[PDB]
Amino acid sequence: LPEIVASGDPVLHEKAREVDPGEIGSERIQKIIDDMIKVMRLAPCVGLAAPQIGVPLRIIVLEDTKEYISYAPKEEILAQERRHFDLMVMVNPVLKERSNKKALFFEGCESVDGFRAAVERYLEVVVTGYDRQGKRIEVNASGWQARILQHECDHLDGNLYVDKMVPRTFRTVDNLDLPLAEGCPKLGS
Amino acid sequence: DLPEIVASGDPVLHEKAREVDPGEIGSERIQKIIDDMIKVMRLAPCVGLAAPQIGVPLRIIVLEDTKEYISYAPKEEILAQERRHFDLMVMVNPVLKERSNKKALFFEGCESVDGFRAAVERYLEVVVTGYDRQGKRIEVNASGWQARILQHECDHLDGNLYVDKMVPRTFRTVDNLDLPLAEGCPKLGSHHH
Ligand SMILES: [Zn+2]
Ligand SMILES: [Zn+2]
Repeated sequence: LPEIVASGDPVLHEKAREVDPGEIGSERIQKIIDDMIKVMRLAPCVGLAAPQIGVPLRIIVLEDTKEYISYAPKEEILAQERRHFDLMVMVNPVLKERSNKKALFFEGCESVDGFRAAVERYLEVVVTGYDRQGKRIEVNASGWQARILQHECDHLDGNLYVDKMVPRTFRTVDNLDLPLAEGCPKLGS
Repeated sequence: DLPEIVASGDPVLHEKAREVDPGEIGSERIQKIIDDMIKVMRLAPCVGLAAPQIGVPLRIIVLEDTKEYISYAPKEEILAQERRHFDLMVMVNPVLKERSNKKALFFEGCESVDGFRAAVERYLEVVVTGYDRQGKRIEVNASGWQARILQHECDHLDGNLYVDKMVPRTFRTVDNLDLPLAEGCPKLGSHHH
């Protein structure tokens, strides 16, 4: 299995290339997708983008499970509108917001080990693209799944969350629960 | 007992520190804070420290760049960064202002963000007014790397960290420091001067 690439590796900070839709069913692409799913599940994390394993292609994978959700308190899950969703593979995803509704919560990324920051995201999105088999799909998502989609689509354009985080919120994982500083907007929606 | 460096997340790093009463700078209490900062800075080791980084909500900075520290860096880097040794400096209630519009771009780290670096644009030339550790009124004129350190440390006193003013797509682990800059990133260096 490929290792998750850390911030600084140019592949993370460069625009990923579209996959030829007719090649999605190929050995080469299926292997990249298989590797991404295994890497994601090994971390474990709820989302991964191809550049994170050193592959400059427009591919994301994502899932949120009863198990992952069980590691957070009910009150946080409720606030974050965080709900299970089946494994999703999107090739050449194109994301657009469904409304102007936004929420602010702490995010992390496997390519930035040991830190989190508060990131404003759209609450409702639509993402078009291709599935694992090369069939055209349209995904409508809200709440936490929508945030995951934006985070992972961002990686395809060489964009990390640290370059669009709310000022004065960046923090170590151990400091996650400390108050927000004077003047910071409050978490939630 | 020597204080530990406070890490990003603790509100003392992210809020505005208060001035020291000038008449109190010479007191044992403030001297102790300053001695603690110096020991913590040298322990890391690093070239600058601000009081909020040891959990003290006061406007005090210390900084030091020794011939020894500088001996480790590449000759070409030292030249580009205009990085020259300077003796231990303490300023209380510093007030920083630029002396020209000339800027430079290089990588910075902060002990309060362990394990990462990013490229940050700074003024090449600054002047800082304030008090020394005995409470005497002073002015400090700096350029190159010393000017950068002054800006970074003064920023801490207003609850500002480099990560909120870094060039996009340059944030990186220390181990990846030397990897190439991605396309569209500005090159490291300085305006002609
Ligand atoms: Zn990520
Ligand atoms: Zn610092």
